[PDB]
Formats: sequence, structure tokens, C-alpha cells
Amino acid sequence: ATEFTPSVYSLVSKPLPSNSRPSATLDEQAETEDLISQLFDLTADPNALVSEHGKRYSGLRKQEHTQFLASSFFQLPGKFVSLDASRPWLVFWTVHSLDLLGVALDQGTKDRVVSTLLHFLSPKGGFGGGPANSQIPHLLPTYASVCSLAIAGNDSSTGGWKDLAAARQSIYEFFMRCKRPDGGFVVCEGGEVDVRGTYCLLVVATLLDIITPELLHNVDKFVSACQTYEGGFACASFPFPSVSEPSCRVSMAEAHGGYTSCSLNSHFLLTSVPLPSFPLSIDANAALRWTVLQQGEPIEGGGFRGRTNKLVDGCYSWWVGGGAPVAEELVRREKSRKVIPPIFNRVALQEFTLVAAQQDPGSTGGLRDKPGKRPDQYHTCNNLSGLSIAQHKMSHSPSTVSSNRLKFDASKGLPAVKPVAPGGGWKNEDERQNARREIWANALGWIEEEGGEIIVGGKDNRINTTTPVFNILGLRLKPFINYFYCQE
Amino acid sequence: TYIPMSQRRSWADVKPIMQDDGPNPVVPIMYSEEYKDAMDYFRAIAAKEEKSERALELTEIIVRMNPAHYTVWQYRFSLLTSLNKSLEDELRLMNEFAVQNLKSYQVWHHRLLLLDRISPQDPVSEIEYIHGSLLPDPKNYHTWAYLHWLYSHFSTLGRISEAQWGSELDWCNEMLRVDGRNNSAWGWRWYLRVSRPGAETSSRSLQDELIYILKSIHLIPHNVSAWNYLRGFLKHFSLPLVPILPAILPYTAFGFPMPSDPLPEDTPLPVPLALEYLADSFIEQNRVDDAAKVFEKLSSEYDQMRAGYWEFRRRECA
Ligand SMILES: CCCC[C@H]1CN(c2cccc(OC(F)(F)F)c2)C(=O)CN1Cc1cncn1Cc1ccc(F)cc1
Ligand SMILES: CC(C)=CCC/C(C)=C/CC/C(C)=C/COP(=O)(O)OP(=O)(O)O
Ligand SMILES: O=S(=O)(O)C[C@H](O)CNC1CCCCC1
Ligand SMILES: O=S(=O)(O)C[C@H](O)CNC1CCCCC1
Ligand SMILES: O=S(=O)(O)C[C@H](O)CNC1CCCCC1
Ligand SMILES: [Zn+2]
Repeated sequence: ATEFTPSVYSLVSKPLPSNSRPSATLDEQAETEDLISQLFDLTADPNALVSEHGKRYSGLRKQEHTQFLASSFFQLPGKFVSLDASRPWLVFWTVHSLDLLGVALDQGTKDRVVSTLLHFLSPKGGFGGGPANSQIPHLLPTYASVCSLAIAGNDSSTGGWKDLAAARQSIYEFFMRCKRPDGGFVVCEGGEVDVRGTYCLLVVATLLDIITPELLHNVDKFVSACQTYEGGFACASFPFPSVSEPSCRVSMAEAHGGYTSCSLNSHFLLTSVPLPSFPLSIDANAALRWTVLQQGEPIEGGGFRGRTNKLVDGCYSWWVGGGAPVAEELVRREKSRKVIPPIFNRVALQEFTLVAAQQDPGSTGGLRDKPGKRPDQYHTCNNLSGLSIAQHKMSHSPSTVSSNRLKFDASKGLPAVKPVAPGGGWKNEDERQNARREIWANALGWIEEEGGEIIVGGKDNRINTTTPVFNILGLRLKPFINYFYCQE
Repeated sequence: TYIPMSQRRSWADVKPIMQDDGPNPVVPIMYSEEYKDAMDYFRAIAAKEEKSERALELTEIIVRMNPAHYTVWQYRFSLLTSLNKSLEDELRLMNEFAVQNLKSYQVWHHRLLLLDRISPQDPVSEIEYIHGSLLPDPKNYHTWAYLHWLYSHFSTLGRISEAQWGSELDWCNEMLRVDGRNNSAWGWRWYLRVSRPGAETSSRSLQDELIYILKSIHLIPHNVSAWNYLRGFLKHFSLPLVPILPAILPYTAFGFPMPSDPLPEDTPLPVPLALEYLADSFIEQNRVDDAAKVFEKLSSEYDQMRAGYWEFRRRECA
């Protein structure tokens, strides 16, 4: 299983060559190479049957990481005020990390999570970064709150899912207020336009059964035009007018792992939607190429960088590593449409996580960007989400999607959303029910391939399996989306 | 020493409103007295929808303590437009925020909204400010995206002259001269030379561009930014790979730039992306076995971190 995933310890470590041309980029790259390679030299190779005497043991320190996250349920120091508008992200990073680590919350604590998040929900639609009497709704807290409710909530009267269902029309109306004619969305009233908003909106609309044609118009075009000449995706594309129908669209910055994740995931969610000539295609081969080129060399521990000629960073294990199965599936569909070894080094990425991204032992716990950086909730969640993708071979299974179609019950569902414009809905019930079936059946199409597991360092390092595109456990995704589609 | 707002005569008519996240919320933050007090009065101000100078002052106090507070930034911009405040004064305040390391998506968006609403007939002074602002971080992603937006928005209005585009390329060339590994500046060159709607596409410009690309590779043979730009360039314009192979082959061991006769020091061979070029040029020649042999070497010898990807490319040749 590992013939094409060589361990970092089995490869020759060499610095990035200078070509006798110093620059500020190379100064920082070389210092980071020294930092990471020195920590690997002090750490026992995780692939050894007996851990070496004198060296650091790289085992995943799950209890330290659990205690690091525990402050979330008591209080955070005053320096966290910089995240006061991102409190749903603090919830998500905590409760998804605990899911991955296999640690259960008791029901009282889950109820506190649910109740706190429902205080962030506005009657007019959407979640904000804090209490609805203090903050206006925002697409990014709306994703974080919805996913957190999938992780901590339930279908009872105190479980929060009943409240989300009653909010479906208002959330939809918030989404349509955010919509621009060119296919972008503002993240909030008067806010910025980029593919983070598109991703967060499409995840939530998929999960809650509130997708319509008027919501999706031009969204595929906005995303496709974010792809750069490097093959990844930028934050946004600019619509140049002719003198909703621009003459052309142009990407506005570099390909970046965070926006490439959001763009690939958005495009993948749109491929489930049965609209004519939709979604506009992307260059999947180039996106797969860009993805694998961002995995660092052995001297930098095999972690991912977020963009060309910048530094490796543990959080890109999720953003770039977690985009790899999506890009793979799109490439496979292109190959099929015209008519297997792992696509990135699944072993080296685990080694980066265990050796370089964990806080030093006997300390606060948590996971981090790089050695020398304090751990935080965000790098804890994204290091572990990427580790999960590396440990478990994920693929989107056509036979599983077909089996989902066979069991879908289109006579069950919540009330159809009322479109803002008269002709903005599906044409008739036949087309709306076909859309619901495809979107539900494909959302539940990701599987872990049997026999594809690779747990570097032994089975005690294993964490649970996350889902590509949504980034919650499948055991959370399935009952949550089944609740809103009334399936069982 | 701090004077609470309940003790300030200018705020005596206002009843503050406490934060409402329930009796025992998760992820609570231990707020300073100053920050809680300001947000208590902001909740009251926003509730009564007051647009006033004291509300404006209060939003500045808050975003100084938390520059990522998007709700307060939103309220601040509506205050500026309702009161018909000087947007040029606000721009000077934003220049100070950058100096004092107060930064976020929200501050950058605020600046964009100001430029959009001012709508200068010539945005040259803002362009120059953005250039200078890249000094502490020449790869700041928000700054590069904002520069793209600024040229795109004001070119749609017809307000970017040919002289302005010319000096922008001059500035870009100097950025890449100081650090040829700045991938953000390579991205900007692509906008200036290829993707922007007004770019020239002629026989001369394609020749010029290929000369600049090849010279850049010969200066820094291991610079991934230059290789990606070369591959994007050829693909975008559907240009064959083979005619250029003479300039690439020395890295795999006509009139377009060639490598130095002794290569620069610290240039170990082969360059993996040079091998990728060779393999793809073999494929262009329908020599799939020669391409497969090159992919196999990338997989097992020269780029082993990507052993599986290069093996996947090898198998596709069959
Ligand atoms: C505990 C501090 C986390 C800071 C981190 C994440 N972060 C954020 C804050 C609130 C919500 C949210 O949303 C989501 F992206 F989903 F996590 C992200 C930021 O603003 C800055 N970051 C700095 C960072 C660290 N390593 C790479 N970067 C660049 C970067 C930039 C923007 C971004 F959005 C994501 C990453
Ligand atoms: C769902 C959601 C909100 C997704 C967003 C994901 C994400 C990582 C976005 C990154 C945005 C950004 C401007 C990074 C550059 O920061 P930097 O210069 O500090 O880091 P860099 O050197 O690694 O590029
Ligand atoms: O590193 S972790 O697995 O997360 C947790 C730490 O090892 C705790 N070590 C204890 C020492 C005393 C005996 C009980 C264990
Ligand atoms: O009834 S709704 O519109 O759904 C909810 C109210 O608008 C509350 N909005 C807040 C008021 C105080 C400032 C931040 C926003
Ligand atoms: O299940 S197996 O992969 O064969 C081997 C176990 O997981 C080894 N885990 C270690 C045991 C001793 C303490 C530190 C962890
Ligand atoms: Zn990071």
C-alpha cells in the first residue's frame, strides 16, 4: 500500500537549491528547512517496530490535544477578542476535533453548544459570529454553526435541528440577499465577495434542501473563472461588462490552498445539480497537478504549502490534502467521459502531522502551523482533518450513489422554499424531486475504500474518517442530511 | 484610568444593552472592561439605528480593539455615507490602521468600498500607496487581490491610461528583479500581460514574453514560479513544446535565450520540472514510451515525494 508513498526518513533530505541567486524567499525557506529537519532528526522514525532510545516518540498525543480543546467549554483569555466575530468557528474547530479524536461530549454539554449557537441565529435569516443582538448574519459563521449543529445536535425538541428546519425559508432569503448577478455572493451585508462565501453557502444549501435555480445562476461561472494559470484557484473572479452577462471573467490573485479547496468543493457540489449545461467545467488535470506540487520535500517533512514559493504549514493538510480526493474524482470523470497508486504521499503527510505539527510533549497540547508556532484551535482542527484524509483512502463511489438513488423517497420532505422571483424555482415537481434525489444521493456518495487504510506509527494513531467536501464525520452527515430531506 | 461610559455626560441618555448569548454559553471570551463597555453601548446605538458623530467615534474605538469585527465595520460605513463624511479623511485613517498593524479582511474591504464610492477620476495615488504598502510583506494576499480589483474596476470605467499600464509593468519587473521567487508578482505579470482584457496579443508580444520567461528560468533554474508560468503560457496560447526544447534539455541531464555555458553554481541536475517538460513534449510527439520512461524516473529517482502521481502519469501513457 506504501510502495509509492515513501517515508521522509527513507529519502535523502537536501535544501532547495539556490542557483547562486539569494533572495528573501530563499532566506525564509532555508530557515524553515533547518527548523523542520532538526525536529525530525530528534524524533524516532514512526515506522519502526521498537521506538529508538534517546529520541522523541512521535505517537499522536490525543489526551494532550483533548485537554487543549477543553478550555472551549470553560472560557478563553482576553486575547481571543480578535476571534469575537468568529465564535461559531471556535465551536466547530473544537467539536469536530473531538469527533476526530474519538471523544464524546455528554448531553448537557451538547445542549449548551446547541443553545449557544441558536442565540447566534437571526429571525431574518442566517447565523452571525456571535449573538444575534450583537452581530449581523454572515455566510462563514452560518457554515460553522450548521456543521456544529450536525455534530452536537439531534432531532428532539432541544436538539436544534427542529429550529434549523423552521429557519429554512429565512436562511434561503438571506442567501438570495447575498447573491450578485455575476454569480458571486457577498459574505454579509456590505461584505467581501469570494469563493469562501460560495463554498459555505453551497454546503448549507445542500444540507438543508434549499437549492433553487435562481440561487445557482452564474455560480458555476464565477467559480470556474477563479482558476489560475498554475491550476489552483484564486479568491475571486472579476466580471468585465459587455461594453449578469459579462464579456469575460478574470481571476484576481494567486492560486491558494484555501481558495482551491473552496473552489473544488463548490464545483463538486454543483455537479450534482441537474441543470442544462451546468456547471461550467474546470481544468481538473491542472488542479490535480497544482495540488500535488504543493506537497513539500523530505527536508520540510512532507507537509503542504498553501502557494508556490511560500512555506509548508500544517493547516494545508486539510485545505490542499483534503482537496486531493475531489480533484481525483473530477479527473476520473473526465477520463471516463473520453472513453491505482495514491496521488499524494499519504505517509509523509502523516509524518509531518506526528513529528512537526504536534505541540512538544508535556505541554499545553494542541497542533500548530510549524515548529516555533503556538498551537491553536484552527491548526488543531485542520491538522487532524488532513491527517484523517491521509489515513483513510476516500473516494466518491458511483455504485454507492446509484444505491442511494434507489432508496430515495421523493414523497417525503420539508416544505419547498418560496423563490424570491416568480420564475426562480424548479419548473415542476418532477424536476424538483429529481434535483432533491441527485443532490442528496451524491452528498452521501463518499466512502472509505476497504483495505485502503494507512496508519503511520501504529493503530493507536488512527483517528476517525472525515468526509471530503463537508469536513464532518460521515456518521454525523448521514442522519443530519436525512433529517432535512425526511429520509431514513 | 478608565472612565465608564455610564459616567460620561455625552452618553447619559443611552441605556446600554447587554450581550445575549444565554445563561451559560460555550466559547466565552474574557472581555476587557473597555471592550464590553463599548459593545454594550454599540448594541444600544445599533438597536435605535442612531447615525451620529458619537456613534462614529464608538465604532472606531471598537475596531481598534477588534479589527475583524465585521458588524461594526458595516455600521461604520453606513455612518460615513449617512453623515456625508469626508471619505478622504477616512482613507488617511485606514493608512494609519495599516501602520499600527490593525488588519483583516474587513479593513481591506472597507478600503475597497471607500475607493468605489469616492470613484476618483485618476486612482494613481492609491496605486502608489498599495505599492509602498507591500514593503513589510511583499506577498500579502489581500494586498495583491486588492491591486487586481483596483486596476480591473477603474479600467472598466476607462480610467487607466496606456502610460499607467506601462509603469505598472515597470514596477512588476522591479519586484521580480528584487525577488524572482515572488509568486505573487508572477501572478500580477500574468494579469498585466495575458489575462486583462486590454492586453496585446501579437507575434511580437508572444516573442517578448517567451524571452522574459526563458531568461528568468536561466537565472533561477529551480524556481517553480517560472516553470509554472512557462507551462501556463504555452498551454493558454496553444503553443507547441518541442521548438523550445533546446533551452530546456540542458536541465534534464534558435534565437531564444539559452542556459549559461557553465550553469550557475548550486544547480543540481536534473531539474524535475524540466523532466516534466520533456515527458510532455514526448507526448506531444506521440512518443508515449519515451514519455513513460521519463515519468518512471521522476517517480522512482528524481521527484520521489510525488512517486504516486508520476506513476499515475506513467500508466496513462499505456
Ligand atoms: C486561531 C487563529 C487562526 C488564524 C488563521 C485562520 N483565520 C480564520 C479566522 C476565522 C475563521 C476562519 O475560517 C476558516 F478559514 F475556515 F478557518 C479562519 C484567519 O483569519 C488567519 N489565519 C491565519 C493562518 C494560519 N495559517 C494559515 N493562515 C492564513 C489564513 C488566512 C485567512 C483564513 F481565513 C484562513 C487562513
Ligand atoms: C471555508 C473557509 C473560510 C475557507 C478559507 C480557507 C483558507 C486557508 C483561506 C486562506 C486565505 C488567505 C488570504 C491566506 C493567506 O494568508 P498567509 O499569507 O498568512 O499564509 P500563507 O503564507 O500560507 O499563504
Ligand atoms: O501523550 S498523551 O497520550 O496524550 C497523555 C500523556 O502521555 C499522559 N501521560 C500520563 C503519565 C502518567 C501515567 C498516565 C499517562
Ligand atoms: O429581527 S432580526 O433583523 O432578524 C435581528 C435583529 O436585526 C438584530 N440585529 C442586530 C442588532 C444590533 C446590532 C447587530 C445586529
Ligand atoms: O495495533 S498495532 O499497530 O499493531 C500497535 C499499537 O497500536 C502500538 N501502540 C503503542 C503501544 C504502546 C504505547 C504507545 C502506543
Ligand atoms: Zn496555518
